Amino acid sequence: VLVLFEQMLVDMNLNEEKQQPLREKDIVIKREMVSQYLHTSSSRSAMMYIQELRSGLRDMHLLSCLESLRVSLNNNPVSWVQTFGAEGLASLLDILKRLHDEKDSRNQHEIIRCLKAFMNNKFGIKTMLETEEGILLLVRAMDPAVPNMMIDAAKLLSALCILPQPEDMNERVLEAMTERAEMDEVERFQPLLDGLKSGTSIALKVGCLQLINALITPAEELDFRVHIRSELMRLGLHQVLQELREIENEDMKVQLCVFDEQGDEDFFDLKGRLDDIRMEMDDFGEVFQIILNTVKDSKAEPHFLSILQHLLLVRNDYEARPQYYKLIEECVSQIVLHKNGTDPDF
Amino acid sequence: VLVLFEQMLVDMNLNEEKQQPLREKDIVIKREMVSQYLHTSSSRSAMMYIQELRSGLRDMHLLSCLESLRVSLNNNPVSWVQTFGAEGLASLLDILKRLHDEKDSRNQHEIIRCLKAFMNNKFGIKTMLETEEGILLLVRAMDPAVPNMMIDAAKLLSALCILPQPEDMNERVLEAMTERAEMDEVERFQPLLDGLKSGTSIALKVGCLQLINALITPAEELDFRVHIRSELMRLGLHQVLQELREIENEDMKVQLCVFDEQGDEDFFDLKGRLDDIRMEMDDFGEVFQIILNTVKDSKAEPHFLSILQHLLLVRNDYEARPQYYKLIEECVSQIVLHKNGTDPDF
Amino acid sequence: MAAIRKKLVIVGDGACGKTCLLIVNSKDQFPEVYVPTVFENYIADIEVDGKQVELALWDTAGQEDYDRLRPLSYPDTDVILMCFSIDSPDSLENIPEKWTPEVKHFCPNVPIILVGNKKDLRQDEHTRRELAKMKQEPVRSEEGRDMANRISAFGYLECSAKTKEGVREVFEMATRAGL
Amino acid sequence: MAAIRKKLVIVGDGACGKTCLLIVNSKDQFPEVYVPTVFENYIADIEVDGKQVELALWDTAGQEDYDRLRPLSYPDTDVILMCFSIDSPDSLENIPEKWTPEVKHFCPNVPIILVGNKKDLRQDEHTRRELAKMKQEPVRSEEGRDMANRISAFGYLECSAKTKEGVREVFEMATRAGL
Ligand SMILES: Nc1nc2c(ncn2[C@@H]2O[C@H](COP(=O)(O)OP(=O)(O)NP(=O)(O)O)[C@@H](O)[C@H]2O)c(=O)[nH]1
Ligand SMILES: Nc1nc2c(ncn2[C@@H]2O[C@H](COP(=O)(O)OP(=O)(O)NP(=O)(O)O)[C@@H](O)[C@H]2O)c(=O)[nH]1
Ligand SMILES: [Mg+2]
Ligand SMILES: [Mg+2]
Ligand SMILES: [Mg+2]
Ligand SMILES: [Mg+2]
Repeated sequence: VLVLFEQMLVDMNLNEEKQQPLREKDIVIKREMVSQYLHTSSSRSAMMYIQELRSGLRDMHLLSCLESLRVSLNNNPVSWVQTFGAEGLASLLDILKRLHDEKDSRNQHEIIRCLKAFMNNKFGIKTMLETEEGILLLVRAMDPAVPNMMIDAAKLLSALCILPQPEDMNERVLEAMTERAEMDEVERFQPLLDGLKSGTSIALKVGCLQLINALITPAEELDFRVHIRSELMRLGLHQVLQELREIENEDMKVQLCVFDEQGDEDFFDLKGRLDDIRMEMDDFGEVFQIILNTVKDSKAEPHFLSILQHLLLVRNDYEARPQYYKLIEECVSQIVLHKNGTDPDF
Repeated sequence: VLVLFEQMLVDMNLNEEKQQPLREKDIVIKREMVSQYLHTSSSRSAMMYIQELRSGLRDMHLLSCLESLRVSLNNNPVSWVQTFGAEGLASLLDILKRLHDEKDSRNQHEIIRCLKAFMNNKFGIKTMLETEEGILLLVRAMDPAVPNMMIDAAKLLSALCILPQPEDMNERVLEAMTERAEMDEVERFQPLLDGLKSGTSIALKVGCLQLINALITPAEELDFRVHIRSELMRLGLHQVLQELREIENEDMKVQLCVFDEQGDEDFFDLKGRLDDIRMEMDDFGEVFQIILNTVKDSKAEPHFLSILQHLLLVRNDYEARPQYYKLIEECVSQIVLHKNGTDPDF
Repeated sequence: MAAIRKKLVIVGDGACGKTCLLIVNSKDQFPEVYVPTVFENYIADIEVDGKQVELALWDTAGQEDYDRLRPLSYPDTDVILMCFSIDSPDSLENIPEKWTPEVKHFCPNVPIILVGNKKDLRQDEHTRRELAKMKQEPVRSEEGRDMANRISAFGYLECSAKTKEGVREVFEMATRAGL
Repeated sequence: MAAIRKKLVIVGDGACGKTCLLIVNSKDQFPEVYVPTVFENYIADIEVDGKQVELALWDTAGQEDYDRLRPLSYPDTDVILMCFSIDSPDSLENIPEKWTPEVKHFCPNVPIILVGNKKDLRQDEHTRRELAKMKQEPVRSEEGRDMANRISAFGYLECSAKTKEGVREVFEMATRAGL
């Protein structure tokens, strides 16, 4: 009989710990539970939904159906979800698409709720990852004016970024954010800063900061990590952080600590790279060579030139250029080495 | 046909003005209205209630029945009320009695609501006035802790005090308040001051002040009027009035003006009585005679003596008694002639 | 045209806009004045899903002093409109105290539509300043739907006769209900 | 004794006191601990108007992670107890978002009793100070009854297992409902 019981326990999406207390019950109780499980296998099948979702309903009718599909994906045997499978998902995202071409959000929201339930589990996250528009469509779902759907989508994306199994997941996500941003005339961390703004629900703020951390933590490259921090920091992230630091909220407090400490470490490290460079390239002969090899015929070029050009605005004659560069250098150093360095106003 | 129409208009408890617009309609409309009226003459009859009220129900059952009896007394032809008549009332107050011997107030409250509906009209107020315990029972209904029932009872009593037809109505009412107060170990304007207390609903405060005014306005005798004002004023009414005078409430504002102005006039008048006495009794020969005729063998005596006794505490020898009486006199004058004069702390 | 005709009686506190609502549906002019109704009745026509359906509108006095008059109007109602002003919490509070016990007493099992009027006043500058003076604020939608559930109405719609917002929907629901 | 037996399943947010309520009715000792239920079921006996009537009590995990487990319990319920903590507005907010859609999906036309737990915390000094820190206050009765009307429950009773206030009445109503 204890065979079915394993089968059951697998079908209920429970980790090792969660399963503990079920393993301790008497076989007599385990025997009732296999027969409840065997019986209950309270609505339509997978294919009966998939059809409703194909007959193109609208309004209360769509919601009515999505609310019920939500409860099934959520409360049924993981096996049911697999029957719903690649198809269900593809038509779920089909609806989502066609919906944005109306830009009810109760409907978009419900789909997300479904998706959340679908990804709830190992089978789900796998099938979501193989989809063409899945990630992109979650990203489209971060709308500050529809806060709760932004929260749900945000978390779902945060879980993704932190996945080891498929490489560079954070980057998958970031690309989607990038894409949509080119797709409007808008800055890519715009929706995140917008949700940090004061007078948005604390819940919205938290999960905003959570995604920022989720994008940065798992990254192996220092460069990526100092880079995107500076992008946000440039766009005023420091200032938006200040009035949050006084909210007595256990979660908000945790993300600020992760964020701050990320900063210290990342940038303590960049400084230590400087110490290396200072040994390797101790004169212009080394410097000139790097430029010609590493900047010269790359897309980095025009931006690099433009910097050198700004650094040589002063007349050569000027009786105090030493004093002037000693200064420019402190600025430049701050810009590159302090973690809130790209700030418009330090 | 216009005969019935008069009959109808009488049966609906409408004054002359209210009736105006009904008189202006076409006979064709007047003809529909007589036939609606003739038809609708949506529950049990008078005698069917009177029985329910006699079979001694309790709890939700009593309320359920009282809520329905409330709507009938309220929304039916004045004629229906007359069928309910002296009896209905007597058994309504029967319930009320038996209820206080439990000291639900939802029940006591509903009865009051009924009574309000019953007195709503000329027939009602008449029959209520002939009842032994009616007034007394309304008075028992002014409980600060059950605020809304206090409001309803208060107004109902205020309407009474202002009735010309039967003489000295305010006094009828006041006697009832007196009675109950001897009946506890309590001061008779206690419940009124209690309802003026801060943090009771504005509605409660207003109708409290309203009853105070209703007791005093209609009184023909200056004496009564300065008397009961001073009783309240003694018990701190001035102080409780102060924080009310800042409430922006159209009704509360009106009662304060009536109250204040009552004071000025009453007491301007008492002063003018003084001017008379000062002419009539200009020496101790007049004074002594009044005392012996007017105080000596009356229940006023012991209190009067006690005052004279306090006025002659000073030794006769004292080198400054003139100066001392010039003073005592200003106090005594304030006590008797200023409208907030009985104040414990001026 | 043997059209379907249903009785709609409308009731509520004096001056919460029972009459303007009616008139805006029909003639289509908002009266600046305010003449208190004693007893009046209009005929409308309204769409519901392919149907032309006459609607017999019975308007009532909101004032207390007309309580013995109003049951003249209730006899065979098919659906009530029960109203309160959004600029008036007091007018709301009368929904369970007065207007419900009344309507259930005279029309049992007649569907009710709880209707918030003067929606336009919700975000009105003078209104708010005035409601403050009394330790109050305008009616919240949330408050209005909770009430309808409590009296177990057929539903809750809000509207402003002055701007005509939400009006057409008010009468559709009522047409829909009396069916 | 061919006694009448009805199924009562109880559900609600983790830690709003589903289990203490059950246990207080039966053995009559409040557990200081807090061990989260996965799946448990007791038998009670209760009075209703001259009758001794067995009551089959089905206790469920409140935690999210047990969502695929819970429908094991719903199959032939006669009456639900749906709970929230009075010291927890969030726990209330989950009544329409989560617990209602769930119960109506698996047990359609099964009567529901909306139940506010930990009544004793309403006027608790530490609780209020803590709920303030989050821009909130304990649940008002008023808020609880409005919710029950919204999910169209059989009713609303509040109680505190810790003090045993309002408890006997909780289970009477439920007995009464499954009939
Ligand atoms: N802002 C605003 N004012 C309105 C609206 N409808 C009516 N009013 C105003 O508020 C008052 C209500 O008028 P009315 O429609 O007669 O209300 P009523 O409830 O029928 N009156 P009665 O109780 O005496 O029958 C009038 O002064 C009117 O101009 C509305 O939608 N918005
Ligand atoms: N103040 C107060 N605390 C209570 C009350 N009932 C339970 N608690 C406390 O709050 C917690 C709730 O315990 P429990 O009854 O297990 O709740 P539960 O909802 O069954 N838990 P689960 O969701 O995991 O099944 C415990 O720490 C308990 O001691 C109550 O009536 N008042
Ligand atoms: Mg390190
Ligand atoms: Mg005079
Ligand atoms: Mg009108
Ligand atoms: Mg438990």
